[PDB]
Amino acid sequence: KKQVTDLRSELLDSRFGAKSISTIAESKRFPLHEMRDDVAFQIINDELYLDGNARQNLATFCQTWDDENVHKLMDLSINKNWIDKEEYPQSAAIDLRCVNMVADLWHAPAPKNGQAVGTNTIGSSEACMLGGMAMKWRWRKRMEAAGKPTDKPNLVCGPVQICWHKFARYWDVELREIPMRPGQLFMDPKRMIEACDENTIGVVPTFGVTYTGNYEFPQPLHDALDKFQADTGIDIDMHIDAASGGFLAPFVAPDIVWDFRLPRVKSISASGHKFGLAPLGCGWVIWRDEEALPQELVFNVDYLGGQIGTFAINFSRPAGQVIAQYYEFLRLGREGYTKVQNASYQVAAYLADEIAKLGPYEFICTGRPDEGIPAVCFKLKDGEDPGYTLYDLSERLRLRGWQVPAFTLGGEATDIVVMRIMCRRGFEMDFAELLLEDYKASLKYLSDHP
Amino acid sequence: KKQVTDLRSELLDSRFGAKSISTIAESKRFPLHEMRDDVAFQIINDELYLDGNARQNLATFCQTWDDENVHKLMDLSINKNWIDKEEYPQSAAIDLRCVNMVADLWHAPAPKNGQAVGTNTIGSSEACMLGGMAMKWRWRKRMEAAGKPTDKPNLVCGPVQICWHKFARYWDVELREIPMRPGQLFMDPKRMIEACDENTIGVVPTFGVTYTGNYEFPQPLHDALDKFQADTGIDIDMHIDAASGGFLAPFVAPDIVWDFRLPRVKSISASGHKFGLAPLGCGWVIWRDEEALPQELVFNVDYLGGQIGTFAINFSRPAGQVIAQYYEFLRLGREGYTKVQNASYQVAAYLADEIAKLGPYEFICTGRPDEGIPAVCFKLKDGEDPGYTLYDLSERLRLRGWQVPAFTLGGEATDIVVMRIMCRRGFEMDFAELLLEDYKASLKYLSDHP
Amino acid sequence: KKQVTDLRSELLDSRFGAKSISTIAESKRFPLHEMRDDVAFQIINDELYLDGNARQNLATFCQTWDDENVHKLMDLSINKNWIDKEEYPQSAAIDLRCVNMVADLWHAPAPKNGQAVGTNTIGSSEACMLGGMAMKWRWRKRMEAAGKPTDKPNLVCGPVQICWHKFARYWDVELREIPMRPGQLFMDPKRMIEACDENTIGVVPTFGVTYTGNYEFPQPLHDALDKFQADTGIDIDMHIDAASGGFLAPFVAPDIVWDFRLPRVKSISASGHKFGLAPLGCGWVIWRDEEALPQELVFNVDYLGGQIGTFAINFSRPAGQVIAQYYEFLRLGREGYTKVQNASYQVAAYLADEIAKLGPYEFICTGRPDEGIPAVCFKLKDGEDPGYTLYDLSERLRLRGWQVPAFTLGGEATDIVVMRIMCRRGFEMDFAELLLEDYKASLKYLSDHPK
Amino acid sequence: KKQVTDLRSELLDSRFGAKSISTIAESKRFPLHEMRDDVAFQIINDELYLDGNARQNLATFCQTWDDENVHKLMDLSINKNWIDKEEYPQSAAIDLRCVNMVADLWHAPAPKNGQAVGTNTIGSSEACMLGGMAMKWRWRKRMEAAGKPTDKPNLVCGPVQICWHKFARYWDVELREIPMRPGQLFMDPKRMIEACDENTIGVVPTFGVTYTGNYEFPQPLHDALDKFQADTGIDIDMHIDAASGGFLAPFVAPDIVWDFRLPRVKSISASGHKFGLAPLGCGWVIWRDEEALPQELVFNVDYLGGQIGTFAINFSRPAGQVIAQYYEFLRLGREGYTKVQNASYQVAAYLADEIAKLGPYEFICTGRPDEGIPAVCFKLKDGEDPGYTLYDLSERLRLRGWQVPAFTLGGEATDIVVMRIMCRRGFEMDFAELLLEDYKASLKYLSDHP
Ligand SMILES: *Cc1c(COP(=O)(O)O)cnc(C)c1O
Ligand SMILES: *Cc1c(COP(=O)(O)O)cnc(C)c1O
Ligand SMILES: *Cc1c(COP(=O)(O)O)cnc(C)c1O
Ligand SMILES: *Cc1c(COP(=O)(O)O)cnc(C)c1O
Ligand SMILES: [Br-]
Ligand SMILES: [Br-]
Ligand SMILES: [Br-]
Ligand SMILES: [Br-]
Ligand SMILES: [Br-]
Ligand SMILES: [Br-]
Ligand SMILES: [Br-]
Ligand SMILES: [Br-]
Ligand SMILES: [Br-]
Ligand SMILES: [Br-]
Ligand SMILES: [Br-]
Ligand SMILES: [Br-]
Ligand SMILES: [Br-]
Ligand SMILES: [Br-]
Ligand SMILES: [Br-]
Ligand SMILES: [Br-]
Repeated sequence: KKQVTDLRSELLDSRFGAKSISTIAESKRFPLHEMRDDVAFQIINDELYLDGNARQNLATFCQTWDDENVHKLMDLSINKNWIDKEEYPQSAAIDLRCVNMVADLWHAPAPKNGQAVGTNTIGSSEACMLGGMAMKWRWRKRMEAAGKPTDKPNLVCGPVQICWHKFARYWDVELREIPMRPGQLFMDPKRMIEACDENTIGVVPTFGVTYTGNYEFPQPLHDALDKFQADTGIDIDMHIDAASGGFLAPFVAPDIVWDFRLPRVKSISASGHKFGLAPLGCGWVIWRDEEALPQELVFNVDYLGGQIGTFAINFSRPAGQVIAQYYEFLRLGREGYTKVQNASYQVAAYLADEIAKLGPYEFICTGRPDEGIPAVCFKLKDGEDPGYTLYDLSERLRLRGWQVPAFTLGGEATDIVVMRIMCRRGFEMDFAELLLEDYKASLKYLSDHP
Repeated sequence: KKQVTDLRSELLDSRFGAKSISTIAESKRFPLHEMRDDVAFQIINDELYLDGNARQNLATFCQTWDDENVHKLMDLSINKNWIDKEEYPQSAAIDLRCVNMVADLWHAPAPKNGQAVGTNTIGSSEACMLGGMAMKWRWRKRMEAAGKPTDKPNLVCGPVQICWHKFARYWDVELREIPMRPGQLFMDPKRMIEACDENTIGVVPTFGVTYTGNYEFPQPLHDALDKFQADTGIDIDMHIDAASGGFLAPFVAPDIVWDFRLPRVKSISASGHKFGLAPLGCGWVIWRDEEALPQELVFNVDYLGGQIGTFAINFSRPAGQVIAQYYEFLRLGREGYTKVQNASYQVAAYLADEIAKLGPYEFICTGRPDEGIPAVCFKLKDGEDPGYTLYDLSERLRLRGWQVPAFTLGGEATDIVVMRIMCRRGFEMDFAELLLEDYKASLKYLSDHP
Repeated sequence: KKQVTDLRSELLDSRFGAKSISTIAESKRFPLHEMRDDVAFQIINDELYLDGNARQNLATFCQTWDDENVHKLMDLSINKNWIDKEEYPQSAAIDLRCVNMVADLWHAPAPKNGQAVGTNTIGSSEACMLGGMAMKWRWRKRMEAAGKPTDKPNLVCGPVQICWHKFARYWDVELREIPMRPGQLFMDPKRMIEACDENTIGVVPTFGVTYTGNYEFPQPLHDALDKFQADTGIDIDMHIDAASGGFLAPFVAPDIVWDFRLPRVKSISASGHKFGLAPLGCGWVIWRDEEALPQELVFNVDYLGGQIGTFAINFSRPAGQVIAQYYEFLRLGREGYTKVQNASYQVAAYLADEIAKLGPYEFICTGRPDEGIPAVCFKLKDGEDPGYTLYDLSERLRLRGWQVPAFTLGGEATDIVVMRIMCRRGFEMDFAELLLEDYKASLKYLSDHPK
Repeated sequence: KKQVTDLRSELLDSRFGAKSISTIAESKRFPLHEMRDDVAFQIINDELYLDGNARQNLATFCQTWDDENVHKLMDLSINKNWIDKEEYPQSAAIDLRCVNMVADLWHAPAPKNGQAVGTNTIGSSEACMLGGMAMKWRWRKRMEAAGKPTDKPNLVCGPVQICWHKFARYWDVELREIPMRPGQLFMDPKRMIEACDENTIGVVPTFGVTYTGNYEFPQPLHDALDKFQADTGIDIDMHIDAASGGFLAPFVAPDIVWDFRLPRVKSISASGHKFGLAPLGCGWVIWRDEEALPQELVFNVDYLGGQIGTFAINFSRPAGQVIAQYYEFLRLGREGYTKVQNASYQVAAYLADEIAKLGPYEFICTGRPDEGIPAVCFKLKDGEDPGYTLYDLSERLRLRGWQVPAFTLGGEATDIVVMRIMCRRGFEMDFAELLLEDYKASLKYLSDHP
């Protein structure tokens, strides 16, 4: 009989009075029975509060805010499968438009074909691996032609992001990473060349180093490679990892030569969901021409009576991000992006200037558009001790919900501890002022409590 | 004067009356100026109508519908980055619960420290490549131990999905694919063994073949491999590609032994956004134990005063799907999933029965839960000419917005043309009846027009 | 133990997991029990996907898009009964303001009572029948005065829309329809006169012919009728069927004299839900003065102390459309409408120009504001053969969701097959370009597959 | 120089601080310029408040409330054109399902080919005119056959609704309306017959008289017509005007024989937007068989290879209501409707009982389901005077927003003043109690102020 009583409650009982919400959520085995949808939702929604406030997350590089239209486009495309080119043809079409534009944006040679050579991706990581395989294949072919061994390929680069380490491991490539050293936290021409040989599949400059936020200018490295060929006959290509810079420089530092204007640059990759203003789940990779992308890596698909080529490690995935990306392009344009990016740099500059007045800080990065991304990276002046450590400050800030990372650099600077503040879209001046206030407040506390 | 008149219009002009919407959308170069967001949105929204109705797309296997709560959870997590374990800790937590849960659904051995060994992925593709590298590495190690060459690895499998071909290409592995042949459109024990040798990294059965919708039972293949070892001493492992079956059999055919109940199965993968009921952008891969996943492939990350391992090709990406998947698990449970899956099978069976009464057909798949996924896959009886070809029929149906594919099988059955109807969640009986009606209607037309 | 088991499911089951959605929808008898509202809704919502995409329906003349405000106004007025003038007084009031504004747009003589004479309708059809009865009654009275028989009334017109045929049938009037003939797909002065007599209740020019999209200019027909009276003493009135043109010309071709500027025009009708930008369910009909509308057809109703006359076939009905129409008027005004209408003509012109370069077509309408509505109408150049009929092409386009009709004209042109593309609000340039693309694509396929 | 200001203002000004809202709305000529959409909306929205509260409108018979789903279905179908059968096929399909269902509800002979004869309409009015022409045509044909004059047709009826008067006028038919008289406010058998002749096209009983809310039982009238034919050989048909009753009796008084169970009833009409629970803009008319509907009144249109007849005065119009009506049918069914209608009757009965205790009243309708619609209709007992008139009361109640009509009956009862309260869906008991309270309060005031 109670089954009826209990059943009436499953019905009328409120949400927090419901019996279904009186136990802890399952975490070990697949649940047995179904439950009130509202309770299940409520439970998960509430658990998520423990993630903290994304808008206050100053560690991430990825977008933490989206405009109303992107939200709608995403919900509208929650089921559009980016991979089924023939089934969702217009989405496929839009994707191609974006490839042209990004390629265009990066000064790629006008596609005489009428359609730039590139592809969308879940993020820069996939993009990089695509670019990676591209290089390994191009290299492999070249060596086989000159009848040389192709079993000891290596990749030369500076302080790259973890995904390159992953590439090297998964595709068995020796990663020759020029280490960071006091005074030079990046790959310089000299040390680069000293690492190149006939087995080098390419060099990967990082146009926007994660750890520091500074650009790794390709120009000088490009020259060095030109000379290197003149001296050894070894022709080395470049792949720019512009996850960050890719959607920054083009708008606020158009004179920095880092893209396809450089001959050795055969491919560029960037994260659309970082400064590209697209929602998480979007990356881009562009090749300078059909000759830069080995046909053996491309798998053709049926697209509108013809055949379009694909090259992606993933398969089925939402098309929402690409659609949104295209939206931001049409809605903002160069003008728009510039204004938005400036806003970020403006804030980064401000914080850098202000924070400098509150302690013995040596700034590694101060949001100068001609030097890198809208970031503020710094460490304690060597030797000097203010009473705290950057780790300490960080913690204090976390008490107000802020996530401002404090970490050690790598290579030959493992004893240098820096703090890095990222100024993404949606971290307006007024909001950043609050950060500053809590920063001053934190110092005061650390002072009164040695 | 003019600029002000123009501007006042840019301000009061209605959406369609405005000047910004009087030109074709940009598709070749990055836009120069910003424009009214409502126009930009409208343009894109409308272009998307050319994608067709996803609910009527009977070709895809991925979810084309999501409940109200998933929509909310997705919008709420539009900016949660699944990769930043330390920054969005609870999302990370929830993900782990999921793995546990999936591993449980597949009989994985009682996990160690309360946490099964697995990872979430963008889709089955990434999952499979993860499982792939796992095998190659396990094999490589083994061979090096016995001091044998590891430069000629091959993978044995039946009619796999394109991602495996991609795996083989990207990771340089010989793909030995047992071809489909009339009467046997899958990998049989005999032909499998004839393809295995000491260089075989593993066998990949496809628990839910795409082309036909039928299961490729691992049991028989497993026995064959047991014997094979007894005769050659060669121990071969399996990796089940359960993109489809993975979230079907467990609920409607629990007695089919295909998972971890089989000793040789070291890893299983499945598409969460297919029959897992998760929105696009979610896949799963589980390993039998810590010994099946080579530590060299794992990159530890900081997480809750300790180190957690991560294995993925991607990096930054939305955590929405994993959060949603967890939701569907708690809200539905075995009971729920069963009910939902049954609904699908019920429809597939209905269509298969009805369609049979309208033409000279030989069914390859008829929505039998004990044979495979909820799909209807048939062909014209060898030697019959009803007046039309399945291609013709597909096109007549598209006239009503339906997408019912007609294609040729591969291997030794390249001259066999089949039609395949997928019955996903959200293709209820009443809705399928309408397909049937249009089906009958199409036949009538094709009849009246020889 | 089973009813509770099954009940708990009714409660907890998923939408599609639910048992209620495991059967086909009822279609023969009134359902017996109630069911989960969400399921019932889901079922219907999904069936509707089979209607196709309205935005891609290039056959219809009626609005296929509405702004956010109209949507709200409609939702807000889902229960306001347009007929209960005394119960929903302000709606009634707003309605009247519209009649005044339409009458003003059409130059109707300025009313001295302050309120023009006209009424709102569900659509042009009802409007036309109201205008029809008006004429029959005016005629009937006139004849009875001159002591003549009133049992053989006829109506003269060109290629009218089906509703007129319906009028003729329902109200027993002989319909003398001047047939379309190659080179002249409309009613010309000469053939018109040859059909008029003392039994003719009136002539109905169609200011925006459906089949071709061209205007049927009243000016010349008006003159002809003036002469006709001078020679026979027979005074014939006109009723313009401006379902389309009514809300087009006034903004993009103000010089075309077709409205009340013409003396014989006693009444005009137009579809508000067509180019009037109102949501489906709105039409208008205006009379030039209180003398053009026979009081015997009017039913006065109590309205705020005084009296107000009601002339309409339908009784109860949504006031939403009227309210929305008024909104569009205030929000857009002449300026607004003009910009919107231009956008349409602009697209129609573009398509017409581009499609012409793809084959041996002879155009019947190129979207010129001075000739007709925003539409592109055409046929295959007489005696030509590119390897396909316009019907085939139509089909090829349906495969992309487009609905572009291909049909045969009537009268003496029954062997001429045309295709007609309608460019309504919400068929922006970028969107139309996609149509063009698919059009080129269709031709290519038809080419590679002669069979 | 001032313009640029007016513009900047028209851009930032709030809705009410804007200049566009400082003038009275245009009401004489078509506006010249466009204006801020928000202002235009606001203006109209606010004017509409002067309409009063529809939920409190107890004079109307039409729905004044709709469930959330109907609202969505209506918004979803704001652009579906009910007339374009070929262009919006499924809506057309749904429509037909309703026709069968209503026919089934009224006991029409089970259709011959799975489809009953009838059509949807904007409201009962159009439905009645369709039924009217039907009769005139049937009659006309009959007479022509027997070679008799067809220029003096008349229609016999009781206290019909205004639309019939309109029918008579527009289609030139003599309306013989048996007048209401004290003690008999409806058409009785005897006076009906005394009005019938060979020129009578039919008799129209009103199954739910507006003025009083009581049913006009067809049974007795039907018998009288049977006899009439036996004595004169004149066969007269009936057309029931069940605008109200049509969707009431079937559920709460199934034993009242008034529909197609009666042989002479060749057509029935009813307002779906009244007690059919459909939103305004929906009516129905059903014919007993293909022989009752003159093919000359039908016009055919191409629909799915075939064709279907369309009898309808209107043309283009929304399909939302029909779609909603179908929804209410499936969601409620007999069970549902019965529960909803009972709720209304229950309220009507309650008010009738309570109001009777407040003054010297004589009731004409007390919400009995076996006598008529859920309404309360009373007058002051003859020659009795409480100190007011039903007009005063009506007015006093209006002061609280209530619209409770007080009017005089017609015919030979023009000196009888009645008050009529309509109890539609959405006038629940608790709500009605408030009316009662204000009713008592009104009486008290009228008492203290002679
Ligand atoms: C952030 C970043 C990546 C990773 O890109 P995702 O979008 O996370 O896939 C790779 N390289 C660099 C230099 C980065 O900053
Ligand atoms: C659909 C499918 C895949 C690809 O799944 P994704 O989610 O797109 O990665 C892989 N394998 C099989 C057997 C499949 O059916
Ligand atoms: C569309 C049209 C009609 C029909 O009027 P509705 O508003 O659709 O009821 C009548 N006449 C003409 C000339 C039309 O174009
Ligand atoms: C309300 C009513 C009508 C009017 O029909 P509408 O649905 O209002 O168009 C006609 N007859 C009767 C008996 C009515 O009650
Ligand atoms: Br609560
Ligand atoms: Br609650
Ligand atoms: Br956001
Ligand atoms: Br340093
Ligand atoms: Br507009
Ligand atoms: Br707008
Ligand atoms: Br959805
Ligand atoms: Br076969
Ligand atoms: Br579900
Ligand atoms: Br649900
Ligand atoms: Br819309
Ligand atoms: Br012609
Ligand atoms: Br304000
Ligand atoms: Br405001
Ligand atoms: Br409501
Ligand atoms: Br009485």
